[PDB]
Order: sequence, then C-alpha cells, then structure tokens
Amino acid sequence: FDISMANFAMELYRQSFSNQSNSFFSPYSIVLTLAMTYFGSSGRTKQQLKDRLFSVDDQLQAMQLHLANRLFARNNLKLLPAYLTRIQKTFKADVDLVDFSNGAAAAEKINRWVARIKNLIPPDVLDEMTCLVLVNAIYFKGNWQTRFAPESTSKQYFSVDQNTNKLVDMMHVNDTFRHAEHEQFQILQLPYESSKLAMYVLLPKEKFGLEKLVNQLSGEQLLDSMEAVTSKKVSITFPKFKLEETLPLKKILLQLGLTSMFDHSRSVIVSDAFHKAFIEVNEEGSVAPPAVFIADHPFMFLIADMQTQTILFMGSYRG
Repeated sequence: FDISMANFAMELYRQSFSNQSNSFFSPYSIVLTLAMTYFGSSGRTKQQLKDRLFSVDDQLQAMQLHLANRLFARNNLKLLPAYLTRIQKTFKADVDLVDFSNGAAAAEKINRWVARIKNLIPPDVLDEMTCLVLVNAIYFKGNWQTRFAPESTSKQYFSVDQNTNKLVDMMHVNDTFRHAEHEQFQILQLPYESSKLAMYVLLPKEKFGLEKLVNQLSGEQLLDSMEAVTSKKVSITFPKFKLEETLPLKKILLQLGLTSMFDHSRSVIVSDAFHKAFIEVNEEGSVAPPAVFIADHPFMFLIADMQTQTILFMGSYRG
C-alpha cells in the first residue's frame, strides 16, 4: 500500500542522517515536493521514483503549523500546460518561475516567500545555471492535549555520551497516555490539543541504543508500533527544547540512488533541494503503579496524523 511506502521512505531518510547532532525534518514535505517533480517525469527518472509511488492521488489535507513546499523553475522553461494544471490542481503552491541569473534577487525572492515566519533558507552563492529547485520549510509549535505542569519543569541529567552529561529542562506529568513496551524500546504517544496530530516518542531501552534502534526498525514496524499502544497511567519526564535544522536534502537523496540529471515533462534537472525545519516543544496544553517514561538519553520522535497514517515530521534528540 501507498501508506506503507510513505513510511518506508521516512525511515530511509531517518537512517541516512542519524548522527552526533540533533535532527528534525518533514518526510511528508519531501514527498510532496518529490511528487511535483514526479508528475512531470518520464523514462528512467519516472521509474526511479514510483519505485516509491503508485497509481494516481489520496491527499490527506487536514496550534502553529506552517509548511512551505514549492518547486521553482527557471523562467525560460516552456512548461507544458497539462503538467502546470495538474500541479495546480494537486498542491497549494503551484510552480513559480524565477530568473536565477540574478543570484541574489532569486535567492531573496524565494527566501521571502518562505518567511510562516521562521526561516532564511537558500543562502547566497548557489543559483547560476540552475534549472529546477525544490523547497521545504517547516515550523511546528503544537499545544498538547494534556498540559505539562510548568512548575514541575526542573533540570536533570541527560546522558549524551558515555563521557558527556548535560542538564536539560525536563517537563513532568502523570496522566493517561497510550504507551507500549517492546524488547528494545518504549513508545509513548503525546496527543496535540486539536487531536488530529500526536507526537510519538521511541525511547531505547539501552542508554545509548538509539542508532541500533534506528537501523533495526522498518517503516512497517514503525507503523504497527504507533497503532499498537494502549491507554494507561504514565509518569512522563520529557525535555523542553527547540530545534532548527537544515537537512542536506540533495546529498541525502543521492545517497538513496536518484537521477538528478535525466528526464522530465526539455531538457531539465533538479539542481538543488532545500529543507529547513523548526520545532518548539514546551509545556503548553489544556492501585496500579504507573508506567515510567524518562527521556533522559538520546531518543527518537515523530509527529503523525493519526487519521491518515501520515508521518509529518521526525527527529532525534541528543540533548
């Protein structure tokens, strides 16, 4: 199913970046922007994609959430109208034409449209003979459905490394949440207040087991794990934090095998793909011993639309 391909891709992007830094990005935003390129592809390019896309789609369009997803074409490209029309009839931002010869004005023209106001995304010195450009920019600040008590936020040991401790602001709450234990990790669901969205948090059982978890876990497992959680009392300790991260999206995309140089619909390639994401996490929101969920060592987290399977955002927290 398409649902299962979307999250197979999210895990591959997830795998192909885990590192010694934090991370946060929108695999759904990358998909939509790869879908734009895909509606005007043919030949090998079209087959390379579509090996991760099927038939024709099912969108899915459903607290601060700002997605900037657009394709920028060089101004002198006779785009076929059929492509232009289905692009328009499928996404929010239709194709924008840009003169890249003015590297500064083109870069600043795009940066403006991105500014949903927490970005400045294509830097200087990148637009010359460029052809197509994909843009993803994200800000997310959701209100929880169950608030965190702000006066229970205290600072605590965060095990970054065998050799590195950090002190981070930990939120605390004891209430009913959907949770499950597995062999290698616990999974906790934290719903957002307009309850379409939820954050899912994957806490490895081993203090520094995060990367081993990430490389054993399939899209399939990840989806089943999100579905197979039951309501109970959880004593939650969870970091307050903000992450801004720019994803090296082209490099990552090549690392997965792609043809950024062959067939569209004369003749045209994707020259660049930009991805910058901002998340803010804070306290704001609304006999059996509780389950204890203490997120004090590097963990995995995602934001998902529960009504549509969809993984909106993913990331890891290192401290």
